[PDB]
Amino acid sequence: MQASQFSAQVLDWYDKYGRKTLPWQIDKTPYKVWLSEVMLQQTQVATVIPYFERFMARFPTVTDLANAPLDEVLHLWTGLGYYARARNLHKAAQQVATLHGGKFPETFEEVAALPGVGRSTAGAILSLSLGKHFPILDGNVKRVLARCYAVSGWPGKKEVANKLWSLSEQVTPAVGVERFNQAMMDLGAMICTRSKPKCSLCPLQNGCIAAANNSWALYPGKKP
Ligand code: SF4
Repeated sequence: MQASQFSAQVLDWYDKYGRKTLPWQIDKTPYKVWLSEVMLQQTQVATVIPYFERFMARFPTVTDLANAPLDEVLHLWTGLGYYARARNLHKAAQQVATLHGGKFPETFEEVAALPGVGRSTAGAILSLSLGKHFPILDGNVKRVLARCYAVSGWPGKKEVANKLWSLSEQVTPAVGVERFNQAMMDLGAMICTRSKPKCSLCPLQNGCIAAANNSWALYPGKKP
């Protein structure tokens, strides 16, 4: 599928069916988007929402989080699992307070330099909170792109990852980047699921190679 067609069909779908009322989407800021992205990395949205609201009430700014004792952060994290995420969250808040005067940095390299924040999470923070023109590539996005364009191979292999990052850059637009990047996460989470994807509900079904061949189980590739 032509990349400009891909982007328009996804945005039209988002306009009518997309999620726009999660707490981190109202009055968005870099701090709220970063916090939600770290919580969502390994945890489902319904479990995260009460933790996100408790963290924003106790720590209204990144400086408040930075100045708090680590044990308090770990106590509030209890139940989210994967506590290396919380240790890195506190260190990244301290780096923003120390290097950036308590205001989130706005360049890709300074955001990716935060502990716990990789290439996709950095692009997510800058695109969703500030409109900057970066793509994302989490597991939801990998699945949609690898099925639509029939990208086989394991994404843990550098050459396969490079191909998926280039495809994501190509289909991600500048106008509407915040809507498109959330829409791709919504599609992978609710429609293009790991088992038995709901192709009849998908705005890419008219050009997707996996749908044409009933071959979604091949994409993305698994580890050998
Ligand atoms: S048509 Fe089916 S396999 Fe293709 S991107 Fe949509 S849900 Fe995934």
